[PDB]
Amino acid sequence: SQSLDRLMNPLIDQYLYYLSKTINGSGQNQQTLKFSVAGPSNMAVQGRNYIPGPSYRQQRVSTTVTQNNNSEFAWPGASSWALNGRNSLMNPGPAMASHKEGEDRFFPLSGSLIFGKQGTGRDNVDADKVMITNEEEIKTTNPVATESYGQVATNHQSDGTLAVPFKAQAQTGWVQNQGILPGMVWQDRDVYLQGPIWAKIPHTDGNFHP
Amino acid sequence: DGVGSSSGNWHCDSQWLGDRVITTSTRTWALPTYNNHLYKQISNSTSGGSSNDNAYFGYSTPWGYFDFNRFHCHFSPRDWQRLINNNWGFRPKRLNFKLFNIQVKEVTDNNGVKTIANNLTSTVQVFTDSDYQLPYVLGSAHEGCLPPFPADVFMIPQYGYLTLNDGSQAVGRSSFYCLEYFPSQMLRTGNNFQFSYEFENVPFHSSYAHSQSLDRLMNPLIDQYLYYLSKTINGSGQNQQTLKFSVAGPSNMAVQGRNYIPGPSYRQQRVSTTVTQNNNSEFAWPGASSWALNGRNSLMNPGPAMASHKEGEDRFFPLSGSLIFGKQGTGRDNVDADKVMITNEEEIKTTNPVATESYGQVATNHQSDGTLAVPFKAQAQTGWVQNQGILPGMVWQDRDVYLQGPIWAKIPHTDGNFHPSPLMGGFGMKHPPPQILIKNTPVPADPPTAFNKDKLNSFITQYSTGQVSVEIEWELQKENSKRWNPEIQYTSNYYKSNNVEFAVNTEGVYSEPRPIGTRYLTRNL
Amino acid sequence: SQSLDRLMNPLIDQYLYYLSKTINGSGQNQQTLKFSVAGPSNMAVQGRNYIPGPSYRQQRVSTTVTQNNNSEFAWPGASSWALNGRNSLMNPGPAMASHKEGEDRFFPLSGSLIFGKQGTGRDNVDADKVMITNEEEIKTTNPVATESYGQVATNHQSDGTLAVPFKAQAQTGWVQNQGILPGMVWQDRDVYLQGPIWAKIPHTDGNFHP
Amino acid sequence: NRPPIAIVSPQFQEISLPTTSTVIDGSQSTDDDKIVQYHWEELKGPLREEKISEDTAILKLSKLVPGNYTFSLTVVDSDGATNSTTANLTVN
Amino acid sequence: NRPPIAIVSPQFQEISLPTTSTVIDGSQSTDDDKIVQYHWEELKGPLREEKISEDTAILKLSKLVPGNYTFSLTVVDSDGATNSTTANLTVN
Amino acid sequence: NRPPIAIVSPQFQEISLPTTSTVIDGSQSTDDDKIVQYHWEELKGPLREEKISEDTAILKLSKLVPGNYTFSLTVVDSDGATNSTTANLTVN
Repeated sequence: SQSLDRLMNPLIDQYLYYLSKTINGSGQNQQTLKFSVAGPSNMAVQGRNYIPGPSYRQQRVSTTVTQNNNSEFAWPGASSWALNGRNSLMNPGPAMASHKEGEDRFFPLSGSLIFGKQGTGRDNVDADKVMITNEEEIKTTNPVATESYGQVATNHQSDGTLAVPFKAQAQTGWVQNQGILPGMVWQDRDVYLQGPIWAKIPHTDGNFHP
Repeated sequence: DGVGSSSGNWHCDSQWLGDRVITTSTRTWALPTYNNHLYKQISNSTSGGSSNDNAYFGYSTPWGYFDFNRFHCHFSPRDWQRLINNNWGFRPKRLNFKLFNIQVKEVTDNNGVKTIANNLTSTVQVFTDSDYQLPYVLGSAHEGCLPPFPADVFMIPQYGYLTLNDGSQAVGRSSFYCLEYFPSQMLRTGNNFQFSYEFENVPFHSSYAHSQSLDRLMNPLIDQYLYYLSKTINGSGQNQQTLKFSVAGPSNMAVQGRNYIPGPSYRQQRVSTTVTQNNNSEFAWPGASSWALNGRNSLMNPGPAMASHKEGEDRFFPLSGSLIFGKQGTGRDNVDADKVMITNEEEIKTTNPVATESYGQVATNHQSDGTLAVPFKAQAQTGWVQNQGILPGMVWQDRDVYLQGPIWAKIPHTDGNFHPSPLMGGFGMKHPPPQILIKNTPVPADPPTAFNKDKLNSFITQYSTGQVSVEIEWELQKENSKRWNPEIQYTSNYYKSNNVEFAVNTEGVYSEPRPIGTRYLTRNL
Repeated sequence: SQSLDRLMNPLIDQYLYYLSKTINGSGQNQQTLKFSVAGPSNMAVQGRNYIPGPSYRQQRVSTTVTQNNNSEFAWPGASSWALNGRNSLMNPGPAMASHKEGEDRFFPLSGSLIFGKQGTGRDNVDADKVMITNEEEIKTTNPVATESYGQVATNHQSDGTLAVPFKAQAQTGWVQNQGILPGMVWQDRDVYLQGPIWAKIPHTDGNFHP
Repeated sequence: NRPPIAIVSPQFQEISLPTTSTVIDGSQSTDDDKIVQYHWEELKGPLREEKISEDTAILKLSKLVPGNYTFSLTVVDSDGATNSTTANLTVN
Repeated sequence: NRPPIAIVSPQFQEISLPTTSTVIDGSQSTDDDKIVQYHWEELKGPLREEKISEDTAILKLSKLVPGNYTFSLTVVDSDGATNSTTANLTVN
Repeated sequence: NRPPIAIVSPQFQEISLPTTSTVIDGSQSTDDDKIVQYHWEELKGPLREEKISEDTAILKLSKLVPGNYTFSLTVVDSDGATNSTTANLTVN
């Protein structure tokens, strides 16, 4: 009951200044560097001790069949890990929240247990005869399965360089898949009434959070 | 006990037994009556609106909470010098929080004349959230903590938490913790409060910079009997593929086989203090690392412990990857660069990738020059790794703690986490020292002669005063390095200047000029 | 003796339906959403508890010297980590399988210990005078060193959007380097007769799986 | 029931090419409730083989030809009230 | 010694540009033994500055001009038996 | 006070297009002290819509037209001594 990005106190500033402005105003040759305090008025840039858990982006498919693209993206276009040269769906993958608050209809392509209701066919059943387990319950401390876990800058914003001028603006690239970093917290997947209890940890020389 | 008898003596000494540093501290607190003894809820809907990212929904409890999770509450800068100069780490071991010498004062306003006479009967409540069943709000460096200079009398900050919020509207899970629903303790100008708290086994903090770069860990005199691929073409021409190995020795230390690799990376934007070099566009928000759970962005401030800049590039610093404390007398917002002092992290450039650099590169296709029936002549192309997750055998160093920096932070009660060291620096504790919420009880002015069932909104204005004492015994790990080159230490420059550093100005304002790190000694990898 | 992606039972279905079809048939405006059970007939999309270990892609060089490209890619085009502004080969890097089953001739550029046989020269020796340690022994629970550890979707397959129409198909991007996620297992590198025993763990404030 | 406040920043910008790529932040959209969507439409531009239609908070521009640009940010809240503020972009 | 069964899906597709990029899965290649390689060759196409030659199981198409396309998937098993099935792609 | 030794490798290269992309390593710059910067300038090239100016140690080339190329690597050390060695690139 406390979103990992709203863990702070909404009444007191945070004595850790963040970079706010970089240009004084619209014009030529007006670089500057203005900091400001990160308080409650701007909680995005607030300094934080911990960051949300891992992510392995899944394809997005919407239960309202009209919105999905008109092509067969069942197999081509779903996360797979593929050791030894043979692919295999990343089903269900790392515990990740199924959808952002308010987008109930969506669900990741291969990132949720989908149990069949009694009397359902073995294969090629319609959407209403199989019941899908949505995971909105850990959207707090896990990145959304269909979202791209923030962004990382890819070049240097050196406007005017010495003898090698490029005027390269700070470009940002997305992080589709992110490995476990220092201080990252997350929540493991839920167990359902129709869900497994145990599973042998493969006898290997090492593993992480089995 | 009794009006004419002090309920506790002012302890402020800082003993140094040896392998134990008991650092008592005491400051005078003044606590008003917040919110007129109500529980008004707060949202951006009431605060005039906000962006999608800044929406929040929480309650403004009238309790004030004593916060002391900043290192300069306890450590006088001389003690901090004695603790960074010669020590290889420290950790809190116990706590002791004596709240004594309360005096409640009644404020009367007649014809705009302020007459302050004390109430020998009114009571002020104190209780400690000793089971963490309240939303922990210590641990974001919220500016309400104890006064850096002992004499300084401070106002106790207000306690108000946040809960779930779909926009500015609550949801079913949105919890509402009523503070009075907790068993308080009532002090009425002759009583004192005291709880002792035992710090859990938190690992020793790293008070040392590494004197051996992680990529120069080898022996510069002997080859390494692990041949590396050196050449692939004999010479410039057509159809001259080959495969020549060679030994990886000291002449070429780049390709040397290595047991361990530098820690994680989450690339930050680069901004240079020399304002001329930064690009002429507003890249403050658009173009900074953010993690954005639940569809709302939020700066990756300060993110994973990463070195601020490559050796020799002092002017640079990552956009959102360093604690930036404000010097005394600075404005709340839109201050210039010189009025805020930036904490650079060049001290762990050894075992951490540079914050503004891109952590190496990974090949993206196969260098199959001539393929069977599907010819492409694809050269080995390499792509950069802007963000890299923790792999097998990767070492790194957690962020530094500064004198003006946080101590602890509750580890969120989640089903799992990795290396819970709060990214702002400090110690990660599953059971941090509890909050101490203090409220002075309402005393209704004069209810009517006739009955009336309302909440009796007319209270008499009053506040409190006293002292608060936090004795928090640390444990040290003395240093025994056999280094022969003199260590590098922290000193105050001997040069005539208008004011002594860390000493009061002509007006009496205590000024701290620079942030003090805790990584000065050197310990080999 | 059990590939991490063939850990299941080849005789029983798995009561976790996976998304199989997305278009009923070739045509205009024929979106749908058909699930099916993930059994033994299709083991790729089978739900799995654990995923293979980390990856830091290495360049591929083939021992049959004809196939390698006709350019000097020894240094330029090999994985390096480069702290403090100076590069250094990711030699040998994270324990990763040298090559996919059947590709014996290949080996990663800088991802295998290469011991010199007695009587070999100090530098610029031919390929036959140095003996290369191949790692096909942990291809089960480690991604192939020269392969790209699956793929992660990079945009939303929202075919028809409300007031901002793009008709964006589900595009997938590769993961050249992947950090440690929740429940990931792997196997550490092998030790050879001519191989090191111990190595001091650098005295640092933290490390992972030293 | 306050209508949303759409604040596009920066308002005015002077950019000279081989760096046509420019972003104007639109995420500074004040409202009581969640901003359900952002709409960007360019009222005036020199003839180009493409026309700017997007829903992202941070508008990304690329391949800008010389001329004068006037972009319009339209925000909608949960209730449905819309506030449109225009942004002027100039390239040398 | 059964020869491989090459099953390309989807067989028929109608796509109208600014989404020329289309993928037809060819990984559904039934055989007793491993499929050693996949071969893709386009028999008919409107004149284009490039010609489709690839070995990937999942064929990636980009920059498709209007016209009619007929792609041919050729699979080879360990023994060497080859089964070729054709795919028809149409763009509006 | 030894001046830097600039060693660009490979010196000579023969590349025939649809693989114009070629890299010539310049990181083999011997000196006592740190090489403060690398400078790359192409003295001769067939007329192209772009001109090669860079500071990277490993020069990246793309979209190479047929002709003869002569690139020049200039290195500077901490003291300031500069040693320039030229590289010749030929494309068929």
